[PDB]
Amino acid sequence: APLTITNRCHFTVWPAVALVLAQGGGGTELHPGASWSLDTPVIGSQYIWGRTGCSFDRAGKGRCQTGDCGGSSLTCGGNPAVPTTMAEVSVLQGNYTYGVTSTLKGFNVPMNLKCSSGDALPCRKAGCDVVQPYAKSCSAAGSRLQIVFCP
Ligand code: NA
Repeated sequence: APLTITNRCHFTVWPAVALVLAQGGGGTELHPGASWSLDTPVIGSQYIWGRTGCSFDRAGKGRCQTGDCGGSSLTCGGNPAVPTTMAEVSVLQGNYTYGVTSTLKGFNVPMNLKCSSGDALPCRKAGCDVVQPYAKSCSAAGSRLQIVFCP
């Protein structure tokens, strides 16, 4: 509420959110079963992807096994390492559109993008998007976006 990223894999994933035109981004560590509640901007679009096999020290430098974006400092920008599953979310004041690919940058983690007002958009193996825009629209006053890993 309003954006939620959930990890349904049996392994830890490291979600990363970066806006399309910005040098860097943010994220968290998600243990199996854990979710990340996020607040959404009035405007703009964001890339959302998961990273696996991240090992960091107390500072901490380190790299992720898949979907690594400049290590700890999530600067790329918007270009994590192949392979990685790429989810895109655009926002208008209130309205959401959500799209995903597993062809452009490969496939690492299966995804499911869904809205409480919209229809489900699955991406469970590589090649889920036949052609872009592989996206659905969501349009409510109090709607709720969900990204699931390993749905
Ligand atoms: Na990080």
